[PDB]
Amino acid sequence: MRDLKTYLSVAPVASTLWFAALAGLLIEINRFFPDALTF
Amino acid sequence: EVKILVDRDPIKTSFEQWAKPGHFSRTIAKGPDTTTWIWNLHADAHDFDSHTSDLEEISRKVFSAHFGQLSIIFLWLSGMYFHGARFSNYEAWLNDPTHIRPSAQVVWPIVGQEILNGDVGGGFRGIQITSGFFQIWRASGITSELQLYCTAIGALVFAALMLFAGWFHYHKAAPKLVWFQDVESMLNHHLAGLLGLGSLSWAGHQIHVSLPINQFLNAGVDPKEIPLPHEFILNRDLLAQLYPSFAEGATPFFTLNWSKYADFLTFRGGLDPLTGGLWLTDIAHHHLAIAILFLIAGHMYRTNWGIGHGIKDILEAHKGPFTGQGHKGLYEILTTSWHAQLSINLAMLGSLTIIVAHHMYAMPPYPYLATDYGTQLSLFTHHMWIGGFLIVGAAAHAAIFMVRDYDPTTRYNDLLDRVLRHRDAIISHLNWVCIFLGFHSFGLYIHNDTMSALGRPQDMFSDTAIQLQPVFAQWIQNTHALAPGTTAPGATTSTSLTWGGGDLVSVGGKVALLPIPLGTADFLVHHIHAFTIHVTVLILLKGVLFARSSRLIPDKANLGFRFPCDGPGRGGTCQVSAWDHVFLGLFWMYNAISVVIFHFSWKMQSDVWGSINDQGVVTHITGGNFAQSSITINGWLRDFLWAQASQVIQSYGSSLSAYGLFFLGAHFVWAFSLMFLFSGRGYWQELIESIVWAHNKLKVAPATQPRALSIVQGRAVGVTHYLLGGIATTWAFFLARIIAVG
Amino acid sequence: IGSPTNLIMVTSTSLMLFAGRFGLAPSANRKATALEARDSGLQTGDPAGFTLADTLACGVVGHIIGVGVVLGLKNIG
Amino acid sequence: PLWFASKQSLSYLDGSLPGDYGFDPLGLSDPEGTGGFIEPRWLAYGEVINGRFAMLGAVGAIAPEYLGKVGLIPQETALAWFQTGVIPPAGTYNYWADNYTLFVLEMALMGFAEHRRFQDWAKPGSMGKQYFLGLEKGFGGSGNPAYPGGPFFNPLGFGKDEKSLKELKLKEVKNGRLAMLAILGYFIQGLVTGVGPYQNLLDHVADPVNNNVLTS
Amino acid sequence: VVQPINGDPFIGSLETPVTSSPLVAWYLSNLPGYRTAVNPLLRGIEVGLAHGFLLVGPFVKAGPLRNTEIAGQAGSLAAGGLVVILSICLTIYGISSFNEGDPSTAPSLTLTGRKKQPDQLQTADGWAKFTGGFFFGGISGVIWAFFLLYV
Ligand code: CLA
Ligand code: CLA
Ligand code: CLA
Ligand code: CLA
Ligand code: CLA
Ligand SMILES: CC1=C(/C=C/C(C)=C/C=C/C(C)=C/C=C/C=C(C)/C=C/C=C(C)/C=C/C2=C(C)CCCC2(C)C)C(C)(C)CCC1
Ligand SMILES: CC1=C(/C=C/C(C)=C/C=C/C(C)=C/C=C/C=C(C)/C=C/C=C(C)/C=C/C2=C(C)CCCC2(C)C)C(C)(C)CCC1
Ligand SMILES: CC1=C(C/C=C(\C)CCC[C@H](C)CCC[C@H](C)CCCC(C)C)C(=O)c2ccccc2C1=O
Ligand code: SF4
Repeated sequence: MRDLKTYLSVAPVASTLWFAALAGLLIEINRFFPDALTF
Repeated sequence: EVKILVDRDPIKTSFEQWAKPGHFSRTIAKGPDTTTWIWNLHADAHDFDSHTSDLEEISRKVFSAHFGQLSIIFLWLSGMYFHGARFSNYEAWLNDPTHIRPSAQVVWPIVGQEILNGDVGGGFRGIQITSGFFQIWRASGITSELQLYCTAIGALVFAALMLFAGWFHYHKAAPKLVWFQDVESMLNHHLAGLLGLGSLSWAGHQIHVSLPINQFLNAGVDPKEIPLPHEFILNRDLLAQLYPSFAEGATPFFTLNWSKYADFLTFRGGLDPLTGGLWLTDIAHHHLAIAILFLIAGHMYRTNWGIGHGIKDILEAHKGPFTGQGHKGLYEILTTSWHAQLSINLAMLGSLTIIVAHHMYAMPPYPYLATDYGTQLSLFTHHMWIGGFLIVGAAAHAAIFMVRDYDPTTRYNDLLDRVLRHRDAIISHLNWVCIFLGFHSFGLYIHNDTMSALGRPQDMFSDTAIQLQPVFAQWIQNTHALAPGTTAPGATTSTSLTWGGGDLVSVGGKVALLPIPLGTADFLVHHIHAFTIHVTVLILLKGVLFARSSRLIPDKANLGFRFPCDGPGRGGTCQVSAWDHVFLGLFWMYNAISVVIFHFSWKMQSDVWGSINDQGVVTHITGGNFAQSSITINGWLRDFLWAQASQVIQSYGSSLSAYGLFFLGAHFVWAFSLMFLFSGRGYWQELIESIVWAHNKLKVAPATQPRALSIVQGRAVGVTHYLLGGIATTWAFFLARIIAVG
Repeated sequence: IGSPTNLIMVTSTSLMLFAGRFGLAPSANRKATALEARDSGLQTGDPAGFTLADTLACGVVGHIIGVGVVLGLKNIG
Repeated sequence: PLWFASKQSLSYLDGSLPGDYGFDPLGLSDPEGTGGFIEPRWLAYGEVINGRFAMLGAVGAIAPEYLGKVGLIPQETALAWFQTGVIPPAGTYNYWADNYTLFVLEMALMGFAEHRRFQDWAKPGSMGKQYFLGLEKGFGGSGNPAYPGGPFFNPLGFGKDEKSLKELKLKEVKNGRLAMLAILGYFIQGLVTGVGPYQNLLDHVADPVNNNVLTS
Repeated sequence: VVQPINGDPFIGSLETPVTSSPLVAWYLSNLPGYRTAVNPLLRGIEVGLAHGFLLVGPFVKAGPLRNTEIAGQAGSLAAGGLVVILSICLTIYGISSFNEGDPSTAPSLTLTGRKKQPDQLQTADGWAKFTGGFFFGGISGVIWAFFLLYV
């Protein structure tokens, strides 16, 4: 379990989770406030 | 004594090694000093040789990894069936296959991307697919999304079963070495078992499900009203009304009155004219006969009894005056070197895929496939690339075998030694024939371009000037067309409508196949193919024959399979490694396959594909322009690339615009690859030094010291982006063009 | 009987089983090269070195010869 | 006595096996390099367990067919094996529950019994340990997983001594083997004739010449 | 069958049915270029005769006038023109390779290993006479084909 938590922290795994979370956030901002060119 | 031999609990299942990057390698496991560590971790992940020298422990790794691959394929098929079930117009497509465009992917509405949901028919909006799954499911008698849902669940189950087996056969019950080496048992079980019982059991589905359901579809009855497949098993009279051979049941089979089954087991040939595909009664009779051949062939090699050969006996018995001892010693090599096995299998699997490309276009095996010009151009191209990649892989592991596994003291072989003893005669001969081919193929084009530019079209190699008629191919064509009445009496029509003769088959006003004419232009592009393939073999074969040594580098084998060079001396030794020959052969494989698929696209649009009239006036897509245009390079520039690129460069603003973006994107990645191929890591490492200084100035340098890619990586990165950008460009160019005009 | 094809099948089946029971075809205790005697290891209630797998071998080949002959004659006359 | 035995199958089948006829033409119980479910101790257990279920099945898959033709159970509850709802496309019958609801009760009841049984094979001393409605007094096994006995599985006291138990195990085994072939018989005769097993037994007496495996 | 060249397995060549067979070794030792003790001038005359005669074919039948009445004359002039330029290549090859005093750089041994006099073709004058024979032979061989084909 602690071995698993170490693996889940390895560069690639932490990157997909980080960027997945990022992509979801940016997608939903674009679903709620689409087509923003100003600001 | 061929028996099941397994070791119990070899490797403990633990996440301990997941937490330790590079555990498999003793060097990598210590951890990174530099960024180069990151890349070697990945480059060495599947190089099971470098992890362990024990052949048993290597075999266990490749065995469970194979289960891993099979798991991935089943999961891949699960999604294909699931999308057909949940996000497709397959049910609507069954009612109108001539018009409705297959679609099995739908994009969510975000950032304007809904435009990729195209008006494909059937009251559906989605991306037009070219994998051809719809023609498969129809030929399988699949009639509803419910049937695809169940196939997707079964595929998902098989994916779990295959993954379980991989963990099981590595951590719980791992076969011993001698179990893997029983090549006689394996060959028997694959011929009779996999190939035989696969073709027989699939023949059963074709008989009891695929034949009857397609007869209702072709008669015109609605799929929602066609009897479910199990009703042709529960009630034989349903079958007997379509094929009265089923009335007598399995009796005519055992009484050798096989001719009684001539209504669902045939030898007609040609294409079902109302569907455009091969006769499903010819196909079912094909799998039947094919299944018989493999079930008996799986009895050739000796196992736990007396009958059968030892494969070693057959090898050790073939040898001539020019060869000496012959195939002696090959059985020890092919039972102790995984790379020798992988080289042969890649060679044949690759070659076989290229054949599948040809046979599937000239003998369309699926209903309404031949007239889906987009699916058929995709299938031929897809399998050419897959085939060409696998072939280049054969040369690498042939080269890897020579560096790592070749040992004349323990596992000698006089055939391999005899070739090594005259590799200079082989490579110099292949060098000259390549120079001959290049001059007498591509040089003729240059002749034509120069003649045509000077206002002298009478001096060209053309059908209307100096003609180079492919007499031998023309002869073979005219032969096969006369086979059904003569040399193949049981055959009604030719095996393919391509066979120069016969007539034509159309589906929905679109031409499926007609006789393909072969003239001067076909002569030229065929000698380009022979030229490009020869140079590909020259580079790759040279790489394996001098993998151990050369007059320039006498101890090359000690430098390994994959190494940048042996320095600037001897005038310069960059790219002497066998690995670098594979690097150079990929570019030439890419070249060769690119003009093969270009040859395919232009010929089909020019002389085959098109629309047929009410009276039979065929209008081909590019109107026969192949004959006078494809004999100069300017003809390919102007009449092929410049003209057919219209669709992709005006795809913006329509559902084909994603091809527009991929067209430009792949150009970008291709140009980006040239940065790696044209430069060298010394420049980059010095650049990074100035950048590292800047980071140090602000206390932001990483402890993992940044390094330029290794010399070999630079080359690997270069060729990878070169192939990806190159091929993706043609992908986006082909699909936009064929979906817009097909 | 019901048919003359019955005569052709039992002929090839009995003749092939005959060619392996005593000799004139490779048995499980008699491999071939270009017939070297050997031992298999699967005992039988048949004392001629004729094994259980050997009856299947000739029995299958006896049908392959027969069916090829039966359908060869049937597709001619 | 040896049923097609070999001088390598005799190396590990030492006769100390109920039903040891030495038959192993593929060397399946070979103790060299075992693992998984290909294991000597486990294969004997699987022979016995499959043998016991087949004895219940070979009788039960022909008992309503036999009792029905005589007229001993109602003609609306006397069925062939493949037409009771086990294979709905071949035959159904309205029981007190749905055909799928019954299977849930089956796997629920068969779960408890087959799960607890597996623990005596894994941890022999168990099952008698953890409480279970006081029923755990007769769930301690015997050190033999396949022959636990006790007040629940040997309530009458058979296999009283050595010469009786091995004579009982030897007969218990050979019956399951024939019942397993019977279960195999009912299956192929069903798909090739479409009729029940006992009827196939009948028509081979009413006309052995024209009702045979060669006629179908 | 396939032996080491002259029994020496460490010379960079092989002796195969193509390199050294009784018929191969006879035909190759009978070509004018392997007549090591005969006059190099007469070698080149036979060489030029055979080549200039061969060159008339492709020039006439494939040239830019191949389908005209000026065909035989033009490709023949183009054939002699190819002999003229080749004779310059043969000449400058000799001026650069051989000096006015050097001995023959030809093998002085035989297949059995005995000492013979080297092929004087591989000398300055022996080359000068060979290329002189080629030029005379090549011009007349062009004319001889031009004689038989269009006269
Ligand atoms: C080769 C297989 C394959 C491919 C390429 C796709 C591709 C697609 N599917 Mg599909 N699908 C497949 C198999 C596949 N599917 C199978 C087998 C099933 C049945 C189970 C489905 C069921 C399915 C449904 C029900 C839907 C799709 C949808 C989609 C589309 C959007 C998916 C998306 O954005 O997810 C969102 C992205 C994520 C969930 C990724 C999250 C990122 C995390 C962090 C990654 C985790 C990484 C981790 C380390 C490893 C985890 C492994 C774990 C599984 C053990 C996309 C075109 C959607 C669609 O078409 O909508 C119109 C949709 O609704 N699919
Ligand atoms: C949770 C289950 C589990 C656990 C804890 C282990 C634990 C272990 N296994 Mg095992 N194994 C399992 C399941 C498991 N295995 C299964 C299902 C299989 C069948 C494939 C195997 C096959 C197997 C082999 C063949 C080997 C091991 C090895 C190991 C050891 C280290 C492996 C390692 O670093 O993994 C971490 C590795 C990964 C996380 C890689 C991911 C694996 C999947 C298949 C990748 C698929 C990704 C796919 C391509 C998508 C990517 C493409 C796209 C994103 C671009 C460790 C003792 C190795 C060993 O002991 O050698 C010293 C070894 O050689 N195992
Ligand atoms: C069944 C097929 C097969 C198998 C089992 C192998 C197996 C192997 N090969 Mg081989 N090979 C194959 C086919 C195969 N190859 C083919 C077809 C080619 C021709 C391209 C080669 C060329 C080749 C070379 C040149 C080398 C090997 C090497 C190896 C060994 C190490 C592999 C490793 O660790 O890579 C780890 C895998 C990776 C790091 C993956 C890299 C990512 C790839 C290159 C890009 C994929 C792009 C993708 C398709 C598109 C997505 C883009 C997207 C992400 C944006 C291993 C024994 C190496 C060796 O030394 O052997 C001992 C080696 O140097 N092979
Ligand atoms: C369009 C670009 C191009 C061209 C023309 C060539 C040409 C050649 N490459 Mg090459 N190559 C290229 C790109 C190119 N390469 C790239 C990008 C790579 C990197 C992957 C390589 C990697 C590579 C390798 C690894 C190999 C080759 C080989 C070859 C040769 C093949 C034999 C042949 O056809 O000779 C005939 C020559 C031609 C067909 C070129 C055109 C000739 C013209 C039309 C005739 C001119 C007549 C006359 C001279 C007029 C000029 C007069 C003037 C002096 C006034 C040939 C010289 C192979 C080789 O050497 O095999 C022998 C080989 O092994 N190349
Ligand atoms: C090509 C793949 C492959 C190969 C070569 C093997 C090879 C092996 N496995 Mg293995 N296995 C595989 C896939 C594979 N397995 C899969 C996918 C699973 C997951 C279910 C397993 C699960 C598994 C277990 C749990 C065990 C093995 C065992 C064994 C060994 C002995 C097997 C044997 O003959 O027992 C005899 C085989 C049987 C008694 C099975 C007969 C009936 C089954 C159901 C086969 C039916 C499969 C058939 C082709 C499917 C048709 C479906 C169609 C009709 C619809 C042997 C090394 C055993 C072992 O460790 O031996 C030492 C063992 O205990 N395997
Ligand atoms: C699509 C798909 C799928 C599915 C599949 C399937 C559905 C399959 C099936 C299959 C099957 C279902 C099979 C079957 C088989 C069978 C067999 C293979 C049989 C055999 C037989 C035999 C061999 C015979 C014998 C004999 C003889 C010879 C003589 C007389 C007697 C007897 C009859 C015994 C999955 C999900 C996976 C995945 C995804 C995709
Ligand atoms: C011992 C003895 C004896 C003898 C016996 C007998 C006489 C028997 C015979 C034997 C037999 C009687 C055998 C046979 C067998 C058979 C088999 C084994 C078969 C098989 C078949 C098959 C396998 C087929 C298949 C196929 C093919 C191959 C082709 C295609 C089609 C088909 C699918 C049909 C006596 C009495 C004298 C005395 C005492 C002792
Ligand atoms: C451009 C290129 C350079 C430099 C390019 C290298 C250094 C690639 C850099 C790869 C990545 C971008 C480095 C950073 C990777 C980290 C994982 C990034 C983390 C940040 C988050 C966003 C993930 C050389 O290494 C050289 C190698 C030899 C032949 C010529 C080539 C080549 O031309
Ligand atoms: S340039 Fe790069 S590859 Fe070529 S020799 Fe120098 S270091 Fe080695």
